[PDB]
Amino acid sequence: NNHPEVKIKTILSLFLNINIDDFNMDANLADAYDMDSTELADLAKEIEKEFGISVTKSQFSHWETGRAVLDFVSSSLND
Repeated sequence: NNHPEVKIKTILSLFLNINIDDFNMDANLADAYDMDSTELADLAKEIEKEFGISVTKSQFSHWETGRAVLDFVSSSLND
């Protein structure tokens, strides 16, 4: 539940096959890391598994950057 930035940075780095200290949390995922629709859906399934939360397609469509994923997950865990 705590240090959620480091966990999300780690998850996104592993998912996108990027070195952890090369990952930019404020970069557009589609532009910086060539994220497509299929991958974003797959990322959501990993987030669901790793944190034990639910994610609709409407919710994860707004995951434009790593920071959007972080802030969604943080508020989802507070609920």
